[PDB]
Amino acid sequence: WATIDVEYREPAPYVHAQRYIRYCGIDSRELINPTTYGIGMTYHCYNEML
Amino acid sequence: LNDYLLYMYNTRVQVNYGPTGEPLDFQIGRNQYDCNVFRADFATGTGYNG
Amino acid sequence: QIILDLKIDPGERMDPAVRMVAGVVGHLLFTAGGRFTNLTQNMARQLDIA
Repeated sequence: WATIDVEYREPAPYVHAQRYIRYCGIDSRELINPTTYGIGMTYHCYNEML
Repeated sequence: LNDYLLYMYNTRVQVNYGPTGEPLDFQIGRNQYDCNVFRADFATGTGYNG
Repeated sequence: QIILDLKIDPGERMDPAVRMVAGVVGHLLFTAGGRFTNLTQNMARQLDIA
């Protein structure tokens, strides 16, 4: 709806595909702990639906 | 060290990423501490003893 | 002289109901006032979120 879902940064190892996919605005640079991760994280569509 | 710093099994804190894709190029904490000084540089030896 | 902190054992899931209850009873059981404290800052933030 309003989130940025593709992004561009410094070049990837393969020059023909330099896109990062971002569902729900989540950044994939960091590792996650599945037990307690999304405690206080929301995005626009989910909040509007609620 | 980058992977260890980004792994958060407790309450998450604010993080700001830098323009470059090099490791340890970000600022962390409520007091933004520059982590770029811990990357190795053999001409001056910033990240280690000495 | 002694302060508390929250922990989760490895391999156990997070039950919502106990979190919901703890967020209510912690504000009445503990002290984080202007003269002394019983909790760390992380515990206070987690209880506020709960």
